[PDB]
Amino acid sequence: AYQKEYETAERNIIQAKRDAKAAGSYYVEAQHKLVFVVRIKGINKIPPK
Amino acid sequence: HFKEYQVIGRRLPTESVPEPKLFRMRIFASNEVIAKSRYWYFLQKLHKVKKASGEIVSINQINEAHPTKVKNFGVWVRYDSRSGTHNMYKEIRDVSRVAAVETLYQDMAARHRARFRSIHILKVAEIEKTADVKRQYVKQFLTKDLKFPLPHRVQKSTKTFSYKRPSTFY
Amino acid sequence: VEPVVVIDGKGHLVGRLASVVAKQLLNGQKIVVVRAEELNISGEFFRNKLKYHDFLRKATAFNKTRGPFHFRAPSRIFYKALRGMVSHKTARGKAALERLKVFEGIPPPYDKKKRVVVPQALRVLRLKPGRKYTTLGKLSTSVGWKYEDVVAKLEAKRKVSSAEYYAKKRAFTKKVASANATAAESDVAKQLAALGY
Amino acid sequence: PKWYPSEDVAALKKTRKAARPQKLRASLVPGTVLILLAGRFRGKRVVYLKHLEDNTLLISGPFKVNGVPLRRVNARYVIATSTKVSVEGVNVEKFNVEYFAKEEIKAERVEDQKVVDKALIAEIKKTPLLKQYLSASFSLKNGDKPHMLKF
Amino acid sequence: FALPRGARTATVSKKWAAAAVCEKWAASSWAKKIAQRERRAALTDFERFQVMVLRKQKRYTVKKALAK
Amino acid sequence: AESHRLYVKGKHLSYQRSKRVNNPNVSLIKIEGVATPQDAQFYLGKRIAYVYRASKEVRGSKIRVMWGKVTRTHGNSGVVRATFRNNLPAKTFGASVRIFLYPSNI
RNA sequence: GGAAUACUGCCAGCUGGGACUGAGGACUGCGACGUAAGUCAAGGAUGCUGGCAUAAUGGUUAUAUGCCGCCCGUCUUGAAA
RNA sequence: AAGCUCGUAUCAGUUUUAUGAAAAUGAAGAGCUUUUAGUGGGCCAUUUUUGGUAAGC
RNA sequence: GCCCUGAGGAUGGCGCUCAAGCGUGUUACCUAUACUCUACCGUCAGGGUUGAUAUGAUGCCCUGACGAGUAGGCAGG
Repeated sequence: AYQKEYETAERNIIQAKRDAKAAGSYYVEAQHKLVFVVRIKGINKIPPK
Repeated sequence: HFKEYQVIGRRLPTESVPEPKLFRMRIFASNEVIAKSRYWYFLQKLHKVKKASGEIVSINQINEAHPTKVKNFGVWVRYDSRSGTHNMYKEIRDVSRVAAVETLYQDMAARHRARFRSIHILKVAEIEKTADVKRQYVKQFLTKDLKFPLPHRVQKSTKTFSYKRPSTFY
Repeated sequence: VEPVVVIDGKGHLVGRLASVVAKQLLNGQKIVVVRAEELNISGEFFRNKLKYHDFLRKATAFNKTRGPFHFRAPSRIFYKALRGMVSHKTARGKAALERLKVFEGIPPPYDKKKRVVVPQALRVLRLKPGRKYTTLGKLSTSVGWKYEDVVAKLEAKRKVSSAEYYAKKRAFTKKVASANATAAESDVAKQLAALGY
Repeated sequence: PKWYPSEDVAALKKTRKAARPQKLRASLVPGTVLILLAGRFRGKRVVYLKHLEDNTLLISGPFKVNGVPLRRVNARYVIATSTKVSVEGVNVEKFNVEYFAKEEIKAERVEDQKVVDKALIAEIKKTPLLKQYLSASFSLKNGDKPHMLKF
Repeated sequence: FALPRGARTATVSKKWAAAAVCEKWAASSWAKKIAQRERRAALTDFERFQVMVLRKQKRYTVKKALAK
Repeated sequence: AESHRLYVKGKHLSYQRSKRVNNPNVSLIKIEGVATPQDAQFYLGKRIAYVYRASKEVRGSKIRVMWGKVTRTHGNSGVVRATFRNNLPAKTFGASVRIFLYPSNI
C-alpha cells in the first residue's frame, strides 16, 4: 500500500506540473516539510548559542 | 559548467493586489540554488522585493535553440569592483549563450579581476548580420576565407626521456 | 629501462633538467649529463649575470674558504643547482648524488654511445617564442670560466668523424633497405605484414 | 572414542559454510593452452585437460612435447590463452584426486602419460607450429607490458 | 577537401563522401602506422611466436642475400 | 633462453609518509610501464619479491628474498602501495624489486 | 514528421579486479528455497593442500638507514622566558 | 560525600508565541537539610569609552 | 587589470617565466589522535543467573555509551 501511495503521489505531482505547463498557469508546488541536517564543524570553538 | 535558468517572483500576493507585476528575468548559474540566490539578490538590489515577502513561482532551465550554430553574442554587463560600479558591453563569438557567458565571466575574472560575486548579466543578444559588430577582435574572425597556421605546437610527452629531439612543426 | 642514461644538456632548462635528474636519482637511476656549457636559462643575459654576483657577494668574513664556494665551470653550476634539489647532508642524499656525472661537452666513452633528451626541459618547447634567454656557457665565461675556447675547439672535432660515422651508417642502411625491399612480397614477408610486421 | 573428555573443552558452535563448488573463470576452458607462472615448471607452456574436485587443474605438457607430465596446477597461478586444442579425443575421466596420492616412477603413471600424449599429439599437430609453440618456453622482454599484452 | 562555410551535418557528410578523403587517409603512412600499432596491440602469444619464427626466417633470407 | 624473466621490475620509492611523519608498514613501489592508476589496477594483489645477496649462507644459497603484496594505487603517476611481511630496510629506496604475475586473473 | 542521445534521480537491477577483519563457541530467534522430506549467503569460518626435529620460527647488542624528538627539577609573570 | 522525598512536568547559554501569561526541540541524571578540599592570577582581542592630536595614551 | 619609478639575507632553499608568478572554474591524488566499520583494557547504566551453576552469586555472562586535564577527592593494586 505504501509503495502504491508513493507511486500515485509522484505520478500526480508530475501530471499536475504538466497540466499547469499546458494550461499556461503557474504551478503551486507543495511546501517542503522534512529536512535532514548534518553537522559540519567540530565540537570546539563553537559559540555557546 | 554554467547553466541558464528562468526565475519569476510575485511577492506573495495579498489582499487587493492579486497577481502582482510578476518580475521575470534570466539567471545564469551552475545549480538551481545559486540561481535562486542570485534572483533574490537582484530583486533586492534593482527592486524593492526581498525574500521576507517574496516567493519563487517557478524555476526552469532554458536550453539554447541551436547548440551547433556559431553566433556572435552581444552582452551588456554591469559589475562592481574596488572603484564605483559602471556599465560594460562586450561581444563574444561563441556557439551557445551558456558558453558565451562562461567566457565573459572568465575574462572578467582574468582582466578586471571581477568574479561571479559582483557581476550582473543585464542582457544577452545575438548579432544577426556582419558590420554590426563593433569590436575589432570579433571582426577578425568574420573575414572571408580565413586561413591561419598553428606554429610551435606544444606537444605533450608521456615519458621523461625521448630519443628523438622532437620538433614543434605542425 | 636503461642501466645508465646519457642526457644531452644542449638547449635545455637548468631548473627543469636539474629537478628531473634529481628525481630520477632519488629513484635509483644513473644519469650522465653532457654539453653542460650549452645549457640555457630563461631571461636576458644581464639578469642572470646579476643573479650570480649576489650569491657570491656573501663571502664569510672570518673564513671565506670554509664558507661559500664559487665555482665557474658550467658543470659545477649545474651540480650546485641540482644539489639544492636533493636532501644533502644525509646518507640517502649523498648516495644519490654518486649516480650523477656532469661533463662539459661529450668526453669519451660517452661520445660513442646513444644520448637522450628530456622533452619537458627543452628550451624550445617551454619558453614562449621570441623571449630572451641566457646561455650557461656564456655566463660561465663572463663570471670567470676560461675553458670555453678549448671546449668549443675539441667539441668541433667531436662532430668531425662523427659526421663520417653517420655517413657510413647511412650507406649501410641503404643496402639494408635494398635487401629488405628485394626480400619483400615473399610468403614470409606477406605473413609478417598480415601479422602486423 | 570410548574415552570421555578428560578436560572441559567448549564445543564449536554450528558452522554454516556450505562447500560450494569452485566458480572457475570463463577464460579457463578444457583444451586451452596454459602458461605456468610459478613452480618447478614455471614459464613452461602447458595444456588444460580437466578440472579436478580439489579446485586444481589437470594439465599435460604433453610430456612427449616439453617433458611436463600430468600435474595439478592451481588456477590462480596460470595464465589462460585464447588458443585452444581439441580435447574430446583424449580420455581424462580416469584421473581424480586419489590418482595423484603418494601413499622410481610409477609404471601406471608412465603408461597413462604415454596414452595421453598419443591421444593429444594428433590434435597438437592439427595446427602448424603448435608443437613448436608448446615446446618453446615463455619469458618477458624489454618493453613488454603485461597489462597491455593480450593472452 | 573543399567544404562550404558553416555546412550542416548532411552537407558535411555529402562532401566527405564526394571527396573520398577516407581512401586518401588509409593510403597515407600515418593511418598505416595507426593500423600497425593497433594490430601489434591486438597480437596474441601464439601469434607472437609465429611472428618471431617468420622474422627469423626473413632475417636468414636477408643475411643470405647480403654480401652477394 | 636469452631471458627467463617472469616478473615486472620496479623501484621502491619510499614509505607512505606525511611532511614530517612516516608509516613504514606501507611502502610505495614504482612499476615500469605503468603511468596511470587504471594501468596499475591490473597489478593489485600481485606478489612482490625483493632479492638481495647476503654475506652469510644459511639455506645453501646466498640470496634472501622478502615477499609482499600489492594493496592499492597511490597518486596519479602509477605509484602503487605495497605491504610486506617485514618492512623494507629503508636503505632500498630506489632499489629494484620484482612483481610477479601471480595470482593471475587474465 | 519522427525517434535517438546528453544531464538529473531510481533500481528491494546484473556481474568482475584489490585490501583488512574470522570476533562468538552443542539448538533455542528473526528469515529464504522447497507440495513434502529436507536445504540455505538466515543472531561472527568452514574444507583441502605445501614447510618441520642437525626444524619451522622466535628473542638481545651495535652498527646499516626512511622520519621525529630543545636539558632535568623548583619558582617568577596571564606565558615562554 | 551520606539522607529523604523520587522522575518527572524538574528544566534550557535555544526558537516561536503571548502580555506590552501557549507551544517546538532535548533531557526523565530533578527537588530539600549537614559539611568538604581547592578557588579572590591575568593575557590576547571586538564594542563602549575618557577625551582627543602627527601619533600614541 | 598587470609592469617600472613612486624609497649576516632569505616566497625556506633548490629554484621558475604560454610559470613552478597572478585571478577564476572543473576534475585527479596525500594525510591528524578528525570521521565510518571491527579486535581488546577499564568506568558507568541496565539486565540474566538457585528445587543450584559442566569455576570463589565478592562467582559466570548479555546489552549501550564513554575514556584530555593541573591542585583536590574517591577507588583498586
